[PDB]
Amino acid sequence: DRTLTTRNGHTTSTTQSSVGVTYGYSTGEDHVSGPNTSGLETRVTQAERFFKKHLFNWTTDKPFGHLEKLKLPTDHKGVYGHLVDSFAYMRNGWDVEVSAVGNQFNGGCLLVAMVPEWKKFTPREKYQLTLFPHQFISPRTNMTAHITVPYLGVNRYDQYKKHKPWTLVVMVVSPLTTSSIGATEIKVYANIAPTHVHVAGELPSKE
Amino acid sequence: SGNTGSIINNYYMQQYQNSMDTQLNDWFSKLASSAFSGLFGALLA
Amino acid sequence: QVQLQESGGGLVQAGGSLRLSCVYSGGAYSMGWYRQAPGKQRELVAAITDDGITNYRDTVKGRFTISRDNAKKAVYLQMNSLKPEDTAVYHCNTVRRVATLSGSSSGSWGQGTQVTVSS
Amino acid sequence: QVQLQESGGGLVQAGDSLRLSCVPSVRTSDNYIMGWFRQPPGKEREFVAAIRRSDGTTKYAASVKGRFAISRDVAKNAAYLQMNSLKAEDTAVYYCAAKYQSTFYSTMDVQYDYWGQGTQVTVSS
Amino acid sequence: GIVPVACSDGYGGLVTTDPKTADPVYGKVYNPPRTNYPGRFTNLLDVAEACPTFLCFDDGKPYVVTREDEQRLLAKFDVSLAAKHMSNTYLSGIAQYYAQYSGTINLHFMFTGSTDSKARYMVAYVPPGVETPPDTPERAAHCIHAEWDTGLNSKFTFSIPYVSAADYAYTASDVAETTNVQGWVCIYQITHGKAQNDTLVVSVSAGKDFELRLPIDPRTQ
Amino acid sequence: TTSAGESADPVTTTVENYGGETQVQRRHHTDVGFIMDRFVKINNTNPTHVIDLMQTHQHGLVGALLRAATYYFSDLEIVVRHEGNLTWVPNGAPEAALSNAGNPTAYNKAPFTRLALPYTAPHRVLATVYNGTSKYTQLPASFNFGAIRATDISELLVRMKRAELYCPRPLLAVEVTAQDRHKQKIIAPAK
Repeated sequence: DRTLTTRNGHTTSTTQSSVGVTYGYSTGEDHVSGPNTSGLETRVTQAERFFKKHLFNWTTDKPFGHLEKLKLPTDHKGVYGHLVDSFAYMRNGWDVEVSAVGNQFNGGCLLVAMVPEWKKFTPREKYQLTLFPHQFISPRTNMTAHITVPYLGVNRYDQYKKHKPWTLVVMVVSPLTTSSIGATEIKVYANIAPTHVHVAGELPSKE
Repeated sequence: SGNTGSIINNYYMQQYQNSMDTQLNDWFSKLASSAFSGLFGALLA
Repeated sequence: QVQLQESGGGLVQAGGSLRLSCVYSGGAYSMGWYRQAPGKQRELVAAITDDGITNYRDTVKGRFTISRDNAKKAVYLQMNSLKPEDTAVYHCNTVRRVATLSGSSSGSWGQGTQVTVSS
Repeated sequence: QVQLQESGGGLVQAGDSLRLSCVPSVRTSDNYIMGWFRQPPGKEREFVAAIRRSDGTTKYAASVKGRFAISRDVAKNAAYLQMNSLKAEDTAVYYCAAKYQSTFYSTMDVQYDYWGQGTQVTVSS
Repeated sequence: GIVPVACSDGYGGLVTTDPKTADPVYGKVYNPPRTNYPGRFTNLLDVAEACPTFLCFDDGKPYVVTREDEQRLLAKFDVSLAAKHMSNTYLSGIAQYYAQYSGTINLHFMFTGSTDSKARYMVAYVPPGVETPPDTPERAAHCIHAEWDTGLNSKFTFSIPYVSAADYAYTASDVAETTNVQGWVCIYQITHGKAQNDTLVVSVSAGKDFELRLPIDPRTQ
Repeated sequence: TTSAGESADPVTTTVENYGGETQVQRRHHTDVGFIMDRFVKINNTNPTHVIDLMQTHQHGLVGALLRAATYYFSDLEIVVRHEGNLTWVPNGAPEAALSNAGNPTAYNKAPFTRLALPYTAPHRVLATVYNGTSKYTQLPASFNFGAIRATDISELLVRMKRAELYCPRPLLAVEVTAQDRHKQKIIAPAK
């Protein structure tokens, strides 16, 4: 029952400890063609696919409130990267999937959220990190979180070298507890894929 | 219509009292109404 | 953009004469001769069009004569009735609008000609 | 209505510094202007320095312009007159005041409402 | 008795742009008839569309001249109604009195060379995101552009798109901050045959969806 | 009720789960358009002030409830108490436009001035936080409602009309130091 397969482009990703998909703030994008781009925007389907990223090592000496962030878009080395440095205005949403593989004989809880317009949180504000689209990773139940978010911002198209609307956040809620038969450490990775990639304003070359 | 309590229409036109929105969806209302209730499993009242 | 060399300069007394030659490699753009007086700004002297019209600065008018050879890809500047003022390094490269005589700060220059008139 | 509590007076000698404070009794949401009046021995009361509550707009007297400094604490609802490099002429009785009714800069030193009993500052030489 | 009212506070004072009228003092006045008077305009942008006016290039000329050089960049100017090239335009003279704008801006290129003189030109829109504009048509061929040569029809109109993040743009560049918020427009000289001193006149008018938004009064008076 | 916690689905149990009865509720006072529609103070005024809503006090009613949203849209009303005339220029205007009477200028009546301003920002929505910059801790300079100017301004009040809030953020309360709860004085009659 808890078997999920996501296919983004020519890339797939299967998980047998699925707990569902979390949609944040919307179940689909709003109008991609607006009056600010004057009819000259195009969609790129070759850029919508998965790419890996390493977040942090979940050790037992990290207490509650340990925050790790990753601003999106990141340093991309593929088609998405040449899109970012080749066009002036871009917009796209995200389809994120975080995995923390230990074994079922561990304990602890992680909070995986997608925060819009990141700003550093005070120690008392971390108690309310569940106001954003989120899921939990508990070795007791699952090894994989999955959130899907639209594009939002004050502008309909963005210059990603100047602004980053979304940020992926992983917070230690309950410290990792291990035993003699449990995994002594857990490594956390992200599998992110842009969604509905539209571009506008082609730039001159550098060569 | 929040915090206005006069029954009579406004003296000025709508074009001058405030700006006009143009077109080209409450998320949390639907997110709360679609909440789970009831129970899970069987019940023995 | 262009690789161009100059020759013909040297030392001469007042009232002498010289013939400066320059050879280029690219296209048929309107060429001209520039000089950098000692301690003064580089200034245009005489410019020639693509197989035709020539134009001269006020001071050097009538004493100099510029000519072009398209086949050999060369330009010549014949200097007569020299004066002690005309001592400088005589560069050559492209020039825009030989009518107004507006030089081109475009790119690299070749330092190959030095003239030293004595008196 | 409002009573003013003054603190920090005393005796010093020339060249030292003093710090006067004044806190009103009620914390109503008005734009009051805390000021300082001084009355020299055998002379009449006169304006020294005022400050607005909203911003830090400060008035001063020609006598004490570079020496004195006035500030306000939004949190504790206080005002402080930092007197520096006192002269032997600075001996007087220093009074605070409120001026709740109007808060414009042009009239910031003419008509105050609540005074509060004055402090004694007697600098020696 | 009589109707009681509340003379509200904050209401009543004169605002110089308020939408209400004054009370008259001189009744029954008839004007001389001006039926069908010629040359009426009810919108500034109608005149700004139908009547284009010249740009101002170096030395204060409405035109760019072909160059006997290796340089193929005729002129380059920011997409800004406050640019140095648009300082003498009617579009700019109107746009100085508004806060924001949006829409198309048309450029017109009229060739005034002789019949025995040919040329080929190119104009590119370089949106923001590079630090310096390109100076070669080979490198500016990757933007939005158009090419055209000379012939019987001596005019050419190119339409600058409104492409940005916000729905509106300021009609005034803020401060000595560099790298204009909108792009640049670069005119190139692809090639020319026997065109040594022939010129190309440039002018600008408003587009089909151009718009100015918030009236202001910004000049020192 | 028992459910899968890590899935993050909302769960609302009732008192009916053990014989109770959910009562009828009225939530007119926690309406977004209702609660944001009250005049609140701006305690840093200048001879020239740029109307930025992030200058309201961070712990006031409207100030804090505005910091608890990522994006927002609103018209505005202002109550200014000034000397001389009061000029208003819209969003994007030069700073030198504030010295001319072609712009909205209010000749001062006795108590104060109460106006209604539209929304003039070039963006569809304004934001309280921005992750990045806007030139080539600090929000973009286009996040304002215009500017006012007088010879001196004594107080400024603002009011949000037709307010819309998006994407909520944390909203905190005063912290309890060592008590069992935060105790304070509550109004009660004399004697």
